[PDB]
Amino acid sequence: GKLSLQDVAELIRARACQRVVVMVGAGISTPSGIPDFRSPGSGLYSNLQQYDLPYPEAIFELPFFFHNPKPFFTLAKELYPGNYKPNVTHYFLRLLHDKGLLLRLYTQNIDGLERVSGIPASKLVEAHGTFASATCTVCQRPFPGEDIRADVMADRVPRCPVCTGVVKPDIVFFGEPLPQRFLLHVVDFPMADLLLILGTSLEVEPFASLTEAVRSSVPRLLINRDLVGPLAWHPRSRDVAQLGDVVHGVESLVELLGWTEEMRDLVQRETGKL
Amino acid sequence: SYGRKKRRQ
Ligand SMILES: [Zn+2]
Repeated sequence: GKLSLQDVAELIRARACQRVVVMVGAGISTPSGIPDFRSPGSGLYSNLQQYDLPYPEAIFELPFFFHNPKPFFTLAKELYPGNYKPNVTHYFLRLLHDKGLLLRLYTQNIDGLERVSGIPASKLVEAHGTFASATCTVCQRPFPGEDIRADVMADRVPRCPVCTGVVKPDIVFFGEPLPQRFLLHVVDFPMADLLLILGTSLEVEPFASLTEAVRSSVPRLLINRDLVGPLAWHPRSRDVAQLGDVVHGVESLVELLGWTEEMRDLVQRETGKL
Repeated sequence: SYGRKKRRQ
């Protein structure tokens, strides 16, 4: 009848599942120490309070951004490459890639930790964009993310050296389309033979609707604190919910797969390089 | 690119 976590691990161990697509959100990166910009308590939260944000998500809305770009660049400074390391969840996905199982990893996060963990760019869809590149909001000139880093770290809003427009990192804001690579979902999701969903509430579209794009025979494993989204209201017969702390669900799956010592070796060697 | 980025609520 209903599949267990051990069942999914055995499908992988028996090579019944070969082509895994992964969807992840902010829950996989809280163990790295990244503070939720919405939650009272952190220095990030306190620094955002000095501004006229009517509500936290205005940090990703263009009307607010053009009125006052400083809250967004306060978040950019916090999240810019180097301050945070990937954690066990990212390295599980990296080991999954190294073991030849990763068809594609779709992420909603903008912390860049998937690529830092060493997953190749070709295997990643950074569906909500990236700080790796930036674009002038007026003249549309592109820039390497490194080119605005000095300004961002000095608390200066980066300006375009040709037209003086605000230069905006290529983060997808509410109301904007997702990146071109998002369209890989048209060929990836029919090819997948297992879907993993980690650390997300599935509250943002069109990302969340991807859960419905796998074939009906394909198991969907959710590792998350709560049952969520299209899995809560359109349950399918091969769905599996591993409810609880994301890192502990990942550790349990890693042990069932037979990967624990290998994962610890990978994590030691990688976090050491950083 | 399946729609614009949007909050489900
Ligand atoms: Zn410009």
